Amino acid sequence: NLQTQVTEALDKLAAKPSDPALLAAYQSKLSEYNLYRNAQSNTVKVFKDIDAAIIQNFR
Amino acid sequence: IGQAVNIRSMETDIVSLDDRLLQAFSGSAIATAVDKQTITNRIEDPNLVTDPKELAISQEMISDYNLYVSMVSTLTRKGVGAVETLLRS
Amino acid sequence: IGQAVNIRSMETDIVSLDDRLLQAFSGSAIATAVDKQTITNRIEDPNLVTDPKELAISQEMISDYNLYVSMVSTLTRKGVGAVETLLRS
Amino acid sequence: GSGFVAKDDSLRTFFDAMALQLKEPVIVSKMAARKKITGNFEFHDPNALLEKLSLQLGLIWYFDGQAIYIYDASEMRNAVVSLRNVSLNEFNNFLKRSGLYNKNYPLRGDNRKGTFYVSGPPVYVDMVVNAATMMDKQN
Amino acid sequence: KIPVTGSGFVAKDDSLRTFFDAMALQLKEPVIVSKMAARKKITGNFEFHDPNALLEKLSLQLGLIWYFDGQAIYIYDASEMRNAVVSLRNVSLNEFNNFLKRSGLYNKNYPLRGDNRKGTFYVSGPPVYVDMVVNAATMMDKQN
Amino acid sequence: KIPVTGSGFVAKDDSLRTFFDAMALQLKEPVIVSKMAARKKITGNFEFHDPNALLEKLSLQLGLIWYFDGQAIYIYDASEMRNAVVSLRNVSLNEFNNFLKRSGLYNKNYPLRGDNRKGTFYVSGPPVYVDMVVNAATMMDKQN
Amino acid sequence: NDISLIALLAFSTLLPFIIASGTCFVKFSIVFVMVRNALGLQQIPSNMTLNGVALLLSMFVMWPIMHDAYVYFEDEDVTFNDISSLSKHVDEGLDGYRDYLIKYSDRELVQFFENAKDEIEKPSIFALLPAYALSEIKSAFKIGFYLYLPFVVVDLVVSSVLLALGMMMMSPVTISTPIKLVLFVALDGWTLLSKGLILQYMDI
Amino acid sequence: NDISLIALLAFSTLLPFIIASGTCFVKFSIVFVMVRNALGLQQIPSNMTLNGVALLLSMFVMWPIMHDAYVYFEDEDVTFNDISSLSKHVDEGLDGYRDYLIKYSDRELVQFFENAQLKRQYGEETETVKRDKDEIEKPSIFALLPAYALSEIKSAFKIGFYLYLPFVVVDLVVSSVLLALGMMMMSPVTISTPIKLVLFVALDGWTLLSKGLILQYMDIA
Repeated sequence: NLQTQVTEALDKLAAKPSDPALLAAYQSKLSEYNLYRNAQSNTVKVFKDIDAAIIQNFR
Repeated sequence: IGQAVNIRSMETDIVSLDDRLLQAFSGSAIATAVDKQTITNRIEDPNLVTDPKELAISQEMISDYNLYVSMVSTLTRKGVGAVETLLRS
Repeated sequence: IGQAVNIRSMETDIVSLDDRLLQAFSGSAIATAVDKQTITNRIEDPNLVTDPKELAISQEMISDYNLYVSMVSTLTRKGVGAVETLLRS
Repeated sequence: GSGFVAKDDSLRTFFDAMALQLKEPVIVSKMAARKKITGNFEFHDPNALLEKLSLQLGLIWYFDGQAIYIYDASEMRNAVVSLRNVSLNEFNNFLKRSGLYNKNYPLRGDNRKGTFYVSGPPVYVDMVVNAATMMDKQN
Repeated sequence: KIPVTGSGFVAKDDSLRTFFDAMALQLKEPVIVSKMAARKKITGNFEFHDPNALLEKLSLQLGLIWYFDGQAIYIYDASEMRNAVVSLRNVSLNEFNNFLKRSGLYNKNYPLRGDNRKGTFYVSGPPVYVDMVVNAATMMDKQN
Repeated sequence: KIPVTGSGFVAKDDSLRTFFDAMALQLKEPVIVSKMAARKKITGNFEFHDPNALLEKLSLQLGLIWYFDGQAIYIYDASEMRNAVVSLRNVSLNEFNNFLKRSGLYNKNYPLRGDNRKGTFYVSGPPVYVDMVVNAATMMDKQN
Repeated sequence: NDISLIALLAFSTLLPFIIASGTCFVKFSIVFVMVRNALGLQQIPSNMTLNGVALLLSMFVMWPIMHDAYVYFEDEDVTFNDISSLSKHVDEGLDGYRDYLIKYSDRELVQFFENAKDEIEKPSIFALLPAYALSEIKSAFKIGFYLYLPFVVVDLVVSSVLLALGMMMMSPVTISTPIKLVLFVALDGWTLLSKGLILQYMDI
Repeated sequence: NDISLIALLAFSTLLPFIIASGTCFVKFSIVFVMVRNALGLQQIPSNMTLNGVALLLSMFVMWPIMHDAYVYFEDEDVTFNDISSLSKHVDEGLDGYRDYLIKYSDRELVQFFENAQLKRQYGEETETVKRDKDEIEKPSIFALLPAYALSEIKSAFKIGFYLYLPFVVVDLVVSSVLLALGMMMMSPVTISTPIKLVLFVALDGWTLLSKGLILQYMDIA
């Protein structure tokens, strides 16, 4: 449910792009979603490659 | 964008092992045809490939499509290899 | 930080052969199944992925799972090939 | 009077016949079902006969409220476990309030500290380990 | 054609599945017997005057466990009893135990052992009871 | 049909596994004998009336080591004695000997050799005693 | 799941030795060669086309054992919290093979291998697979003597009617081999020994 | 520590040629080809399966020897602190295999290879070693298994002559009763083959020779 409070903080900075506290919280949001998405991308990849290595070994 | 599922998996009697294999082949060729056309319609719609959430979904459907047909390929290869050694004796 | 260890290994004389291999197989399958969850719920928990203190541990466990199952794969392949070289003649 | 006349029974069929005079089912393990017994037995004091037979044949047993698990002596395992934020006294109060306290195999350790030593049947230790490590993460 | 003057079931080397199907009419629910518990055999003249009292005595003599979940009666043998301990985050035991009573699944022969206001409890029983209790207790903390 | 009315166990070529379980009722705990110490054999007429001195005499005549942890009596052979040197970082030896005295796992036959208030010491004995003392001294330093 | 991917591959690469040693293919492939050596033929028909029909014939009565392990192992309860309960579950799967082996193996020989009743516990799978193969080779030898026996008589009777005349320096293999195979095609022995070979294991 | 894995995989690759030479598979394989040859059968019983049945007995005997290697070498204290103690550890690990070679190999055939290797090593001036070494000194692992494999070929041919005898007593009397008649131009092996098969199935040589070979290494009760 992380994408909900991702998609909930962009609109108040869109309606008011000059509050200093909001862009600090918005950047603090977006970099954490940046750290989450590539973590999920990097973690499914090893589970694919090691699953391909067994059939590469046994072929 | 509005989906549907079917819940009945019917059963017809096999009259032989040959009658069994025709169902196992037709049941697997539909799944490998449909999943590749799913990933093509996912790609050819360009609004699906620009969103961050749907991309790991298409990554999952990729890695399952690769692992499925590779697992049926090596297994049928070792199966017919098991036939060849017995026939050579 | 919570740990636990069991110390005395069960050991006796069985002239039966397959059940020792069954215990070896189940002992490897459970230990590789508990850790795939432990790394996955470490990665989907969004608190552990942000901490640099926890991240140093997170890179370790993906390497410990990586080296372990690859070791069993190469040992078994040489094992089933060794019986192959004697029986194929 | 009741009773059982065993002639070369296989120790699984012997303790299954006592599962009516005892009011609970009995689950005998796989390695413990190789010994054999024969003779005339009379069931009128079963909890006094189960301990006397379990010390002469060599067995361990544990009744947890639903069944009576029976192993043999070579399967007893042991462990040591450290708790960070709960002590031994209220974990023993968890076992006394729940009904899993077994006075034959108690917990060895300092009374309000983190470390203790467990030893018993394999259906006992995997419960005490999993219940002890699931209270630190809740606290 | 069928001469016996009474009302009962005669079993000649049955297999515990054709036997319990004969009691599946006096019990108003169908009975499901597992695979490992269908290798034992029974023979003799029986009489089902009240089956819920006959089934308790035979489940202790043969060595068996059974469970009635409102629609069927599952029957296993005693070597298939599985046990597990599971913890809860934000629902207590006294709130979870009222879900079983209000649903109709509170079994007084295999109760839930644990402290009255905690997260952890110890459950043991038939596999259809265990895979119902673990799932229905896990799917109440994701909601809260 | 049974002979002379004293008390005793007649051993006609037993194999040290069927012999110590006969002593396992006079000792009120079960006895677990290892695999290397189950290959020796004994024959004779024995008599148990105090078994903790009989086990002490036979453990020296046959060549054996044993350990009573409060719930069982483990028995190994002399070729299975292991030893280890472990250094304690944040707790002393007297505050570890009070844990062994209060827990009842302290054994006067195999004590701890080391300086009285330091971090390093030396253990030796049966593998169930060494695997307990090493892990119970390492898991206290991670507490402190 | 990942370790089960090893054992699923490990069955498949080991199949042409388990099928070489643990089924009735050894009996079919052995009797189909001595019927050629009974008829006095060497390379006819082959060693390939006799192994092919012996493979399919052994694949009939063996397929339902192989089929039930699929439908048993497709079920959803392979997730168990216990090590030993999964070890029990895989022990509960192989009982289709164990009940097949005990029917055709000798109890005394498997008791010998067990040293180095059977209703409470089944004997181990490695304790009886040679005892099965060593029982099949013996029974195939015993049935091999029987169908060898009538062709000796046609081999003897024409050698005695040639010795009844003066022609003693005459090779009788060029005459008996015509009379050998008409005894096997007027009996139509091919279509009937494959019948009773199927009926020896699978009932009608 | 890392190269201990290299030593493990390099040991793993050379495994089945050790089963080809070092174990007792060489006793079962030879006598099983000999019982095929003595019956006169050429192709049957299809020796790809006869390797398998001969392998399973040898594994069935070799399993307690090889199992102690795992529990000895999966110890967490393999790594020592000195270079000579670490080389001592693999010797006392290999001693359970090595005294097995000592028990079942020949005395003088083992004794010949040390004298043959020393004069290659230093020269002719090395004085010869006699039988009296046996009480204290152990030979190398590479001077044993040649003389082991030759001694086991000697014992397997020793077994193979004996059950070759009761078939050639049949094969001479059939070749004599055919010459008691005037049936000189007749192939006697096609009459000899049934009564050769009966003398093995009525005697049931498989289910007592198979017990005999396990009795030549292990005992019962």
